[PDB]
Amino acid sequence: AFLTVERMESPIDSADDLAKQTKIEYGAVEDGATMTFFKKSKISTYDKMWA
Amino acid sequence: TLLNSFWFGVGALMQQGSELMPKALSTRIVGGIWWFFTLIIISSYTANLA
Ligand SMILES: C=C(C)[C@H]1CN[C@H](C(=O)O)[C@H]1CC(=O)O
Repeated sequence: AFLTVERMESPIDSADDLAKQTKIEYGAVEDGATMTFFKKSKISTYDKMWA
Repeated sequence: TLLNSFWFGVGALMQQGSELMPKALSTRIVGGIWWFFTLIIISSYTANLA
């Protein structure tokens, strides 16, 4: 178990893993099409990421 | 001899004890640290073999 068990993976792996884990802080750029994307989308995660 | 010294090193590498277990503490430390070498080499082999 101390030679091959696993690699220490990142706590986040996707968009919804940021949607739950409030320890890892978000981020985007002001005046951007990424910020505008979360401002104007509503599908169950990307409003929560803009919340 | 040089034949019997290499039959200690191959013997203690394969976990099969030989006929010539050393006396004379200076050679028991050589025999004792080659036992701990081949203990770790085999137990790392058979734990990674799966
Ligand atoms: C560097 C910035 C603000 C620009 C670069 N092109 C994108 C754009 O022009 O919309 C932006 C990146 C982003 O939206 O994250």
